[PDB]
Amino acid sequence: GYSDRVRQITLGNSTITTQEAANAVVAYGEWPSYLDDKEANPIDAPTEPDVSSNRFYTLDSVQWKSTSRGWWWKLPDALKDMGMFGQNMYYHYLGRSGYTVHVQCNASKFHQGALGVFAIPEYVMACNTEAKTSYVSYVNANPGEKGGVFDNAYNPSAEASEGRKFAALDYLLGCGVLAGNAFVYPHQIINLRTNNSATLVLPYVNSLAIDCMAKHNNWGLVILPLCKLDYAPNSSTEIPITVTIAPMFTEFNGLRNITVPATQ
Amino acid sequence: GYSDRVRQITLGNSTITTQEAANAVVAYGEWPSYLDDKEANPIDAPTEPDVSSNRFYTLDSVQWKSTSRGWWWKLPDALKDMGMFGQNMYYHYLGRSGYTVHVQCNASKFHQGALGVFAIPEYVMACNTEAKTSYVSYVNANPGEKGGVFDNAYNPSAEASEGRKFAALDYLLGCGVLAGNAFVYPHQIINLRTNNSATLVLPYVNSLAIDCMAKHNNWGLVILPLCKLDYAPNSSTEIPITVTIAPMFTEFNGLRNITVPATQ
Amino acid sequence: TMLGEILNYYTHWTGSLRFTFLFCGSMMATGKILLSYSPPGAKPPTTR
Amino acid sequence: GAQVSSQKVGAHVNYTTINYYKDSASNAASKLDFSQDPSKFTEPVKDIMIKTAPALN
Amino acid sequence: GAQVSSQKVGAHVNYTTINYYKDSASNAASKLDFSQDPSKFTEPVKDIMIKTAPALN
Amino acid sequence: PTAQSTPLTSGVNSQEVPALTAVETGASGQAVPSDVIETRHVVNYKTRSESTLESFFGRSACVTILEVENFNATTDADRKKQFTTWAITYTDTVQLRRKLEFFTYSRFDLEMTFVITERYYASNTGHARNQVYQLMYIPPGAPRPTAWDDYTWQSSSNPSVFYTYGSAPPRMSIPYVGIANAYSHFYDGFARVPLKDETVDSGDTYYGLVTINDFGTLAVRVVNEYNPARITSKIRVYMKPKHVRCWCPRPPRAVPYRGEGVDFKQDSITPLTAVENINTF
Ligand SMILES: CC(=O)N[C@H]1[C@H]([C@H](O)[C@H](O)CO)O[C@@](O)(C(=O)O)C[C@@H]1O
Ligand SMILES: [Ca+2]
Ligand SMILES: [Ca+2]
Ligand SMILES: [Ca+2]
Ligand SMILES: [Ca+2]
Ligand SMILES: [Ca+2]
Ligand SMILES: [Ca+2]
Ligand SMILES: [Cl-]
Ligand SMILES: [Cl-]
Ligand SMILES: [Cl-]
Ligand SMILES: [Cl-]
Ligand SMILES: [Cl-]
Ligand SMILES: [Cl-]
Ligand SMILES: [Mg+2]
Ligand SMILES: [Mg+2]
Ligand code: NA
Repeated sequence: GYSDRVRQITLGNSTITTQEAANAVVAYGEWPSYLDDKEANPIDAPTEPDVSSNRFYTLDSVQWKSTSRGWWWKLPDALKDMGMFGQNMYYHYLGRSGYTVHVQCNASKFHQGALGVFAIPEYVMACNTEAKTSYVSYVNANPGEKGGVFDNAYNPSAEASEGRKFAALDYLLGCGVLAGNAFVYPHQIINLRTNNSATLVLPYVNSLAIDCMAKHNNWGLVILPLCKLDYAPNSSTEIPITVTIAPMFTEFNGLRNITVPATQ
Repeated sequence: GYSDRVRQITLGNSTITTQEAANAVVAYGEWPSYLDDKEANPIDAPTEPDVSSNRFYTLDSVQWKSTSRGWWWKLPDALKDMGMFGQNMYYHYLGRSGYTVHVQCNASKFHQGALGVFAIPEYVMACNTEAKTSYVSYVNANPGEKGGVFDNAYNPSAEASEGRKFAALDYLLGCGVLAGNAFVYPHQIINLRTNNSATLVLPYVNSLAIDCMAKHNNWGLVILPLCKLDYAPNSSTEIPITVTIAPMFTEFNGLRNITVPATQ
Repeated sequence: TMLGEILNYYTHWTGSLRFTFLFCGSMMATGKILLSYSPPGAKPPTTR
Repeated sequence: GAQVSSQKVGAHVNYTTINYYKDSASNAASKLDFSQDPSKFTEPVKDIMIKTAPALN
Repeated sequence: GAQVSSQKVGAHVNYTTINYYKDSASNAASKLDFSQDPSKFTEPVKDIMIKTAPALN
Repeated sequence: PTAQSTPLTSGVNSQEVPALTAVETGASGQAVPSDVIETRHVVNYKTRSESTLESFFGRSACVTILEVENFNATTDADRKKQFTTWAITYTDTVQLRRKLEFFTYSRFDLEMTFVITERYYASNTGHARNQVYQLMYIPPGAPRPTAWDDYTWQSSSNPSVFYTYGSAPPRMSIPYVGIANAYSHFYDGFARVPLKDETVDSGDTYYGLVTINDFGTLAVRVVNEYNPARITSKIRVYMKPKHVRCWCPRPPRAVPYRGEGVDFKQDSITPLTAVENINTF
């Protein structure tokens, strides 16, 4: 009766079902957990918001087209305006979180295409000016739930001031490595003939026990079309990709007034 | 060495000292506590924000003058915009809280005056029109940290629309009972010759385990000058009264999008 | 400060800092004073 | 306080180490560590996959 | 007459000392001494002060 | 411990199908030859000794070339040639950097070795006595020299090495000195949060590890006063990570670096040579 294809995930007041899964990835074989006393750093009693924040948040959907080059998000950036998770994140200097990432893309037995879904620790990307190095604005680095898109062309700016965004070049994974090697990162593939969802469970990953969520994204989420969407009756068809992410084992230190980041 | 006059209170990252206290009141002899499984009502796992919210918040100070008739606040209304307590309150349908109330008023050995400090369960007050009954706007009932003032005159409005505020008549405690009987409520007195502070520890009080904080104030805080401020060198002198309140054993149920009450 | 001078012989520091305030008004002076520490990343506080 | 350990085999025995310095940072290379768990990268799946069984049942 | 002592931990054991000279002045640094009594400077008071009690009673 | 031996196996005719899988799961292929062919028994005595992290990193790599000179300096520019300062980094060269960047995080002690070389600038200005070099490690905050003979070189607290030209390459060990529990090779973030309506510049701020990294400064001088003969020197700095741990593997750098970040160069992003046909042996 039980199947690798059929899964239920419940966190807080939120449940996901899938009937065409392909198992689930636990990044580096490690389930998220709270911070042990023997690895702790800040000494204030932490906030552990539990069910208020450790629940599935659904981002705005994106459209997969035959011409799409792919999508990226950063975490915790993508969830910074998500209910009580966002409030706990911005009221504290320090935060740590694991995640359940659930990527959703259904089609038909007549559609074809394959998405690589990668969770990348410290997903540092190239800037779009050759007048400077490491020259990216906070606003362009932290787009929130809208995330960004890859391109198949690199066109760095004439002026340094116009190039303060990522050069998200698909085949170099936006960071000067070949995309074919992205499989060294925790991943699943949504191959439309096989599965309609990817599930990745991510522990907290950093060189520290806890860090400044508003300064530092721990994970990149990359969705690359490895094989282009094709549908014989309409080559111009679009199918949605929906990203749903639950924080897990969230812990916050250094309470004060709320952080309100620059928007320009 | 230890004295009824000298006290330290620590909650979360906040500490109060006083060197001229007069013991402390525990309202109805009951310390606040979390809601037991045998008295519980909503079945969702509650948020217990602990140190993020259960800490001393200092309101805007008010000025005690020889002509002052007194001050009132409602709880949790007075704390609705206080850090993470306010955020937890408005992100949830349901909340319960106890409080430590610390009222601060120092002067000199040459000043005189006495403040009655009363914690009143269900502090329902009279409206200011005789064209209607129970006719008070949400905005006037819920002033927040600024609270309100008592008057020694009752001047109900010509038009019903102009009288949708409390008739906070001092000697009737704004509610048709004699102020001299307010001592049946948990109270202290700040008598300037004796003490410079009042401390009241309040359990949650209601006919329910948990309730809608944005709809319903559980406690009134009343400060009445029982004996007027007097200072021989300057009868027009003013001394501050400062109100500092810590939520305690806070518990919230029914998480959703944030409540944003009407401001007009 | 003595702590500051010692710290300037080192590159790294960790731990809690203690700020002790001595009131030097007359015995007849009363008052209540709020002393605050706000961990970073938000608007620096200029109001109580 | 001499350590006697196996050498790496050559074409056709043991060697002796004494640490001369009070800081471990001063020490020669760590001894060969043959530890490995490729599965944390090659098979980081929640549900066990038996090679002989279908990957998807 | 070799002394074997614990090294200061690094990124990821013991070390050996032999004194070669007849004068202790010739020796390497004294071993780490974690002794301390801040109270002789921070609290040099005749009468015990209990933190939780009033400083002046 | 050895790499895997091959067991003796014959054929199969079975509902057991180890040749098929579903890499959608995020699992790599797992099948080995004994799953899909008839195999003999082969005892494998071979080991993965030389691909342990300690073995992979167990080399002194050149990370920079510094220059210093010794001559009678009469201009500001020539006075600045009598000593040099270098912000300590592994990003001046590409080879060790690329090996480290197989990993997101690392923890290691460092062996630092130096190779010091000289040449005469000119003939017919006489000769030069054998030179002593001072290499001073200036941790962040310690005062940096503004002249080759200023007070900073007394080095009461900073570690210095005095090297005599012609002696064995000088060498010292550095502990794991990170202020985190590991070194970060990559940092997806900023040094500070820019806040709503602040007046602080957001137009010329940087991104990533360059905003947060500081391993201090190496200062080098010739200790000798000037000879009539100008001597020019190179100091090659070598790093060997030892007692190594690493976490979170990454695809290696596929295209040229163009600075301290992950940025790439428009004329150098075509690493593959096109094959004539998909069917080219
Ligand atoms: C670094 C360099 O190139 N040095 C060269 C100098 C310089 O050109 C001086 O300016 C003039 O002595 O000239 C030489 O003819 C010399 O002095 O014997 C050869 C020498 O190698
Ligand atoms: Ca909690
Ligand atoms: Ca909790
Ligand atoms: Ca005390
Ligand atoms: Ca199989
Ligand atoms: Ca076989
Ligand atoms: Ca010199
Ligand atoms: Cl957002
Ligand atoms: Cl308010
Ligand atoms: Cl040279
Ligand atoms: Cl000197
Ligand atoms: Cl560091
Ligand atoms: Cl070819
Ligand atoms: Mg949003
Ligand atoms: Mg307010
Ligand atoms: Na073997």
